[PDB]
Amino acid sequence: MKLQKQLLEAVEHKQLRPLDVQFALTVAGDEHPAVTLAAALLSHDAGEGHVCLPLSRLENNEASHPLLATCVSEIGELQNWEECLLASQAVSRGDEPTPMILCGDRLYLNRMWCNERTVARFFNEVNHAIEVDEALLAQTLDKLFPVSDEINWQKVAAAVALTRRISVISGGPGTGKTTTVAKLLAALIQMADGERCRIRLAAPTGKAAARLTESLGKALRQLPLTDEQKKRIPEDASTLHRLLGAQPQRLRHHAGNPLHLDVLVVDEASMIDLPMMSRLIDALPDHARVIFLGDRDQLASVEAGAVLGDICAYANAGFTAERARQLSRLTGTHVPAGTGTEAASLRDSLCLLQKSYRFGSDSGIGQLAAAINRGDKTAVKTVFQQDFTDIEKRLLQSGEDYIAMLEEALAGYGRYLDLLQARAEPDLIIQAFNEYQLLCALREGPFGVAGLNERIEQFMQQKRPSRLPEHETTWAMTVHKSQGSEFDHAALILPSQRTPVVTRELVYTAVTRARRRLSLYADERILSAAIATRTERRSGLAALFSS
Amino acid sequence: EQQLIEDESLLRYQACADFWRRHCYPLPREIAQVVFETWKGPQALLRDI
Amino acid sequence: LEAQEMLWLLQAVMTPERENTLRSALATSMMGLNALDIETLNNDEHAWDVVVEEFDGYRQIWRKRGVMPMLRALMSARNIAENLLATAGGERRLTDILHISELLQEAGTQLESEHALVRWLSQHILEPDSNASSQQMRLESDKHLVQIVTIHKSKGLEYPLVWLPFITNFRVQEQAFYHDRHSFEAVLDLNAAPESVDLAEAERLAEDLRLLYVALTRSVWHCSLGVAPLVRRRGDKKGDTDVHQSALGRLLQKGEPQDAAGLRTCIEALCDDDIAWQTAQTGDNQPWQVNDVSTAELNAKTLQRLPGDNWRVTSYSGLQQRGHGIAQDLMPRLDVDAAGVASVVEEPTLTPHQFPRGASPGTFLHSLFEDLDFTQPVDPNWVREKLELGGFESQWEPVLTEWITAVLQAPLNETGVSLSQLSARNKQVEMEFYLPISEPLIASQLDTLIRQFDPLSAGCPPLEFMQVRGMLKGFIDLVFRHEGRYYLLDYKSNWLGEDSSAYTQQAMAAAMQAHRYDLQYQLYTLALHRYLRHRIADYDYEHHFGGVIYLFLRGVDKEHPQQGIYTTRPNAGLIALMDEMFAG
Amino acid sequence: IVMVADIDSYSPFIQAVFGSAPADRYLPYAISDRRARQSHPVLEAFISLLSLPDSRFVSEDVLALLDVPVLAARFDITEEGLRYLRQWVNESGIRWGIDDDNVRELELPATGQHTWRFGLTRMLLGYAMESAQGEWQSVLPYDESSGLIAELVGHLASLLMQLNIWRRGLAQERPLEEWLPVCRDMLNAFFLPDAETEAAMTLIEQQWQAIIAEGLGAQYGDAVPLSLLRDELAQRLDQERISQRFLAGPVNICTLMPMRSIPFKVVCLLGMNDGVYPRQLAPLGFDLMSQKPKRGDRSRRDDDRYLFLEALISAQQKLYISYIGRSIQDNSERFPSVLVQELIDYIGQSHYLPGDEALNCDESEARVKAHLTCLHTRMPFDPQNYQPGERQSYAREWLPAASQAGKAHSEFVQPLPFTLPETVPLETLQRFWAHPVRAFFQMRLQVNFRTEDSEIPDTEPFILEGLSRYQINQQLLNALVEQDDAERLFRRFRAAGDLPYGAFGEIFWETQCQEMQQLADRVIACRQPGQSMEIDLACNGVQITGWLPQVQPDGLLRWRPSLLSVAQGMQLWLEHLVYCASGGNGESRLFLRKDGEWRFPPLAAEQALHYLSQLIEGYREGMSAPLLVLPESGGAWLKTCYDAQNDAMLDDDSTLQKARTKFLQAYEGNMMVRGEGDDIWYQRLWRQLTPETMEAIVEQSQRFLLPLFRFNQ
Amino acid sequence: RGELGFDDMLSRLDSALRSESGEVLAAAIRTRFPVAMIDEFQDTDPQQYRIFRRIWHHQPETALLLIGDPKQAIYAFRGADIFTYMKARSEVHAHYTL
DNA sequence: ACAATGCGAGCACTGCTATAGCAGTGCTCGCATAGAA
Ligand SMILES: [Ca+2]
Repeated sequence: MKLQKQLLEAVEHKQLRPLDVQFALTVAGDEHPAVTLAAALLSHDAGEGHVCLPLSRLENNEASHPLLATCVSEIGELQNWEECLLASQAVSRGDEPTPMILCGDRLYLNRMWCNERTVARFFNEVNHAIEVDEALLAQTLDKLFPVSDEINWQKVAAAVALTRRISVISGGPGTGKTTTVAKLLAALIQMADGERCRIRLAAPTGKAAARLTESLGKALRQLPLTDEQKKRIPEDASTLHRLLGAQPQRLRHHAGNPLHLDVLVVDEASMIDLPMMSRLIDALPDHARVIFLGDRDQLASVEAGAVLGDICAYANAGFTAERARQLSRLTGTHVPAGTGTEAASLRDSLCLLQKSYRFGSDSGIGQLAAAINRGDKTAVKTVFQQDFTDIEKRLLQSGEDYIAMLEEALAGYGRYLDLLQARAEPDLIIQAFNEYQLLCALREGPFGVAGLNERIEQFMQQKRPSRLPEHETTWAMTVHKSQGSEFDHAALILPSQRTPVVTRELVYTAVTRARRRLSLYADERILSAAIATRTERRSGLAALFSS
Repeated sequence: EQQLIEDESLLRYQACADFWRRHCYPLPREIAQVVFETWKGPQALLRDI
Repeated sequence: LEAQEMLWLLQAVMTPERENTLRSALATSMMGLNALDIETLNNDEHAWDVVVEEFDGYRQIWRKRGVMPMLRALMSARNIAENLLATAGGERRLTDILHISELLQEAGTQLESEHALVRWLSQHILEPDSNASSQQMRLESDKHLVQIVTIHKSKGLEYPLVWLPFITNFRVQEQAFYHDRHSFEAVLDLNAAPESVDLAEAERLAEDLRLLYVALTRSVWHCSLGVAPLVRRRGDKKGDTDVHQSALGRLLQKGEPQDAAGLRTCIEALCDDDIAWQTAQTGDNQPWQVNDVSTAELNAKTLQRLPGDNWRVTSYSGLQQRGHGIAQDLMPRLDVDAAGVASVVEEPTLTPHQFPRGASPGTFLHSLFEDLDFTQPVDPNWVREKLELGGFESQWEPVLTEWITAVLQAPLNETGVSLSQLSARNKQVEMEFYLPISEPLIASQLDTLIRQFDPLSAGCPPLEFMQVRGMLKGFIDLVFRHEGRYYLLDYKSNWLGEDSSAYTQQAMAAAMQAHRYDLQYQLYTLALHRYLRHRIADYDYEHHFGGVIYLFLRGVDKEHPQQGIYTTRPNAGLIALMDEMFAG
Repeated sequence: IVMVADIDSYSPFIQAVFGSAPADRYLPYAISDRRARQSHPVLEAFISLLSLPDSRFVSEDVLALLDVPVLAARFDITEEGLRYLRQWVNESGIRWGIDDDNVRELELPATGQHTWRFGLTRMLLGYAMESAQGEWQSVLPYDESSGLIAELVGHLASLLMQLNIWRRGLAQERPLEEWLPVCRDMLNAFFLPDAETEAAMTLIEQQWQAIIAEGLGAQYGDAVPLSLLRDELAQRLDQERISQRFLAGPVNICTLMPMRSIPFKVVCLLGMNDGVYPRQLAPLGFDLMSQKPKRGDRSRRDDDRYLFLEALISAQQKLYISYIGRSIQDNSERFPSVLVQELIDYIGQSHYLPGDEALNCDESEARVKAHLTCLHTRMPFDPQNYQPGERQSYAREWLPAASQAGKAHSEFVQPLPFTLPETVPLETLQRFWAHPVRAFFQMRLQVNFRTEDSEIPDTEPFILEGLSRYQINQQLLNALVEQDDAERLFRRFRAAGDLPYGAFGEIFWETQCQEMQQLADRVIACRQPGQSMEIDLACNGVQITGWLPQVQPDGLLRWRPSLLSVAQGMQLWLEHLVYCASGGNGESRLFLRKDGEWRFPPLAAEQALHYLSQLIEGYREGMSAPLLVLPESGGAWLKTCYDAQNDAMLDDDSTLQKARTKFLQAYEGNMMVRGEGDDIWYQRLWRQLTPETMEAIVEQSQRFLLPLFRFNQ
Repeated sequence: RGELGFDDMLSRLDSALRSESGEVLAAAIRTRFPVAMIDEFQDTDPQQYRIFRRIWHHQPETALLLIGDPKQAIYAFRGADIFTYMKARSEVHAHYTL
């Protein structure tokens, strides 16, 4: 033996693919079986998206976690895990060229540990745009933003984005994030004395890229800016994956190459993962300015391999005293600074926007979305209260009420189902499908996709690039795949009782999918539980920002 | 039951190279270079024999 | 250049989806398209898909009949052959394309994937010159082409007139390989010893003359060769003309070297009636000023017959959809009724449900009962030995030795009947029958009566086969007699369907229609009918039959009867109409 | 019924031609008597795996195993994925043996490189840690396998392991009984059973068990070496014949089987050539029985000859006899099997045509044999096959070509209207030249006769040449120009396996360093570290954009590890005008190998714009139709006639002929380096160079390539 | 590999007639073919001629008809040794021309 | 989204030392480099 048998069997019982077990064997194999398994699991988690492997999820906790706590070789709790790994030279703290690094109590695949550092290096090098003269800036700002009487957060977002090289703007679907970037650059153009200001728009997906322009063009057309209102954004739609040319695969860009621009604005950033970033950042001319946009609480900012989540964490820290004062200087409004911890270049260029003022409410989808972003009591009495009838519709799913859901489910797709029957065969069936959509946390099961598709296709009997439809056995989509997509009506189906897959950000992104009606088939135990859990987060990006 | 071989033209190159590997690889620089100035590779050795 | 072009074509055929590779295919000189054609065809989206469809058909022709049939199908449409032949040097290009096809055809029947062939091409285009089988086929018209051959290929050959344009060259031997003039041995002086090189250089023209002899020897009426005051030595024309160093020069200048003009004088020396020279009178007149004539008054016979009927010999295969292609050929008695893979159903307590699934193991089971002693008990050693040889693990003997018996002493229908009660004399294993079938057997026509008499065939999807005239093969696992009647037994190893619950009188009658085994019944019995009637001189159905037993080996316990086993008794009135259904 | 000597070597063809016109022309067929082996993928495939313990594991060989569906499927490998693995294997440096022990077992010097374990390691080592970061364990990571695609590496790395488990499992000799499970185990380990294959596989297991049981029966003590069994499994498999379709779906193509003389209305015999039909094989020589014959005895000779008789006897209505009359190569004549000779000879000696009743025995005979004998044509589209009478072909398919009713390919170049836009990335002018014809194909009508599957080195690297050495000279150069550490590069290059072995590798490198240094020094000697520049010129009603790298205040300084070329001068000439136009007054040099150089004098922003136009002009016409201009051939003829003195373009018949030499010399190169003409792009325009289009090439390539010479140095 | 080429084919035959057990082989063949006609002889090689004489040279009851033309021996490059012919020319005294 | 050698000529030029002949250093350039059981 060597350990081989145990591992190879793990593939038989599909509990870690071949790449994982092979990688472990060729890199360790002739070393304490521990290091061998470690690499097998590391490469495992990695496959799932996790950037690193916490020594903790590897210290007696996996006796109830990864199914490979089975051992004759695992010499006790071994404690010296840090010691045992570093001992074998398939792992190092970072010095020698090692496939596996051990920084902090995290075990990374080199490529990862580097990608991370490169990320942290980017948010602790963010120099200040000397383009001060607050005098003018404050003007161009007071003019673009009128109702700044009451602390206008979008006006600060801009101010923060115009006085920094790197900045991120986090906001819900119900914020003027779209138009805030509009004036943001409108003033950027304006304060560009002579010339040489190339602004190129982007997004990880072609779908967002799409909107950016047809919206940045809309809200940009309007307002005051004709001083040659045409060195505008090329309205040119780039996949965050073209600029930095990829070719069937390396990239034409890195540390001296493309990114022919001084100002970059990536949207749907909440969908940028560790790998992409890292390169984009170095590939960015030291003379360029990046403006990230997205929603911090979107399941996409927290799912394995994400970052926008971690990056925007230090927001709740508030600005530094001096920055809070400077921004409040640029905007005719005072700017708080709740507790001066540190991340400086970060905290001072982070900025989350909030919905503004309008009598009445944002009710229904609104209230739910907000409370979901925090406490129970809140989340509880908005459902019962007034029965937002249209907007919210919480229904008890457990036992035989599953067949109750199945009904008001075929009911939702009502419009869709009728176009087929009425044989109205044009493309209105397409627009008809995006009117109603089921959402579930799992991929397989009584709930989940594979499972919900069957039990439902059965009811319409007893009664009757990517994400682009025509039944990929969709009908019921994972909150995940639904990202960047929105439907008029939307119903959420959570597991009966279990799974950590059902976290806050998942519920949140699900709710934010609906435009009008939002059905949520769950239990005031699972819902209230999810409401309290918060998608675990791998990484050292949290630490690399605290040095 | 003999099988009529066809290769050879290849079997021969392979052989000429097995000769170059076990005979030239283990050589120490001073010698290796001499050989090099006589022929650069197994390919060249064959075109001669 | 054609080989490359064809390859691009096979890539288009192999995927007309990808807009590029296809265009690329169409761009090939072989397709005879224009620059204009390419253009327009790019700016007209409907005419593009047109082509795509066209190729998607060719892939179809490829998957079904092969490459040759596909390529020829391609050419016939784009009228390739006819056009190429009319395009200067086209005939050569055609024969080569046809050739490739003949080779692309061989290669086909040696790989089971089209892509595997494409691959096959690349390599050959990259690393060629292999056999003489991939050598170029000469054209049947060349028998009217001035022939340019080598002194060597010419030995033995005869020619009316011959020309030796470069018969003066020589090329001095530098490699010191000579034969010792005393011992007549091949010596290799690994040292350029002038003495030995001198010797070799001698043997050189000693062979050149020998070649010269053969060259002049080839012509019948006349032969004219080219001579010149050749000079290799970089010695500034010092009355050199090392012509004397060539076989022909050596004979003209009788050995001794000569002046440039010295040659011209030696030639004149001998030169009358048969010999005569001239000066290298160059010339020009591009024309071979030949014209042509032609009258293509042809046509191809067209047969006035028609396909009509098709005589085949089917066998309850008019059912089972293919995949068994070549399968029922390599193993005539393979457990064709089983197939698939196995996974994590290994539960640490071996049972008949965990016994390796598939055809290879299924036939192993069938095997056991091919010659067993139902009468006496199941010897474990015979079982241990059966698995040992079959490649299985010995640790299956208990489960198996207990499994077999359980099925033996299993009560068939009612009064007694149990395999173990059957002695040799009342058993006939693996009966092979042939039921002639005249008057086309229409799938629909048979579905009707099969319905009325059988409640099982009530699940009427049937008629999944098409008209067939001929014979009807069929093997019967077992036919025995309980001193009164004859029966039909078919051991059927199937399921991976977990346990017991799947081998209930319901589950069984389900898989029955699932695999439409019901047909097997009616057919098989119809055969036993015909046979028994034939043998038993004056026999009656309901007095001699009363049979039909299906044993789904698995899910059969010592004390859970009616589970695993299934029984049916043909309507007798069905067999009646079914029999005459054959010959009316 | 059609019978042939060897039904195996006729099968391809039988299938081929019976693949004809669906309707009308078609008639079903069934081949029988073929061998199991010669007619089933998996068969020879398994027999192959049974040879692992002897294999060298050459690259192409293992990958060959993947072309077998069932084997690939068994390792979750798709035709999609194979294409990557196939590339990585080549690029990672794999080509030899599986292990190191595999190498030593071959009494060879374990280099620890180019074996599979190496190549795989470089791949998994790449899965993580990227190419840079340096060599891990004397191994340099291979990044092409880094993304989710890195998942494939797991599958391949998983196969070779299985192959190795077994290559070592099947190594030692075992007692007969122990080999029993081996066949079954292997099949499950490398094959995910199809349906057809489920059958073929069962056959393997049968013979395997058979061969072993039989040996056990005779109670064989001593152990058995695999070879013994494989070699037997092979033979059996070679004799097991498939002929289940013998009498169902009509027309039976087969061989002459002894003891199976059935009567047929029609009997056809093909390939009845001398040395081919009366099938031979000489008795063992030590088969006593064959020297002293007796009435009961039997031999093939006798069996076959009496077979030919059974045919004639069994042919009720028509006897068809055919043989090959000449090999389609040396065209020498072949002969009919003596048996066939004995038949027509008898026919002719006992028959006479109606006409000839009073002439002669021999004479009447001839006419008869000649009358029944029918000499066929070489090609199916030969018109003789379409006149009236004896066997007019039933294949209209060929008719048109038989009647020379073709329409010769129409001249490929048809001017295509072109609309000169505004704003052409500098790149499109750079990529247009450096070969324009290509540009018309790739640019104007998206035609890229892409060529990639590229030969995998059937061996490790002993020598560096062509494209590789260049690529290596590129980094070594740059590294020496950046006055960086060449030692780093080396190690990296070696860790990838791109360099010859040790002492020889150290030598290779050392001598390249010497040539690259000489080059770099010429760069360093006048390299004034400058920076990027942007292009946005206005020329005769046209714009342009681009990133001219390292632009020095001197101007432009470029260098490359290759020889001088006109195509390369043009490149820099364009990069220059744009530079001169964009303002910046300076110079521009391109340092090449062998001290070559292309140096251009500063131009006045005005005239720069003047030439940047003509180049811009060519791209225009170039987009309408193939703008000739062969930078090398033309550049040659153009360089032989030009003169630095008085900008003297020579016309004298002395050089006008030397030039025509330099030209053809470049168009069609040596037996070593090989001509500009030798190029698909040009090939599709014309296969042979006509003195006409040659002119067009000069006139045209002179019209654009002249400024290059009028200004160099 | 268990394979055999052509050079080997007529080579292994030359060794056999050389070895001790070379007589049972010489005689065996000799009987089967008491008189043999070798054509295109001017192209033989030492290996061939050896086998030939080792079987028929100086042997009553047998005849070796060697026919070809030395003036046409042009296959040196494949191993046709004109010298081994002249050697054979020396050993057999009976000469004839057409 | 990328190119073979090697050998002497050939002639230009540079010391010597009994303007001419012999020699030697050098760089450029044209020339010749298989056959088919
Ligand atoms: Ca059966």
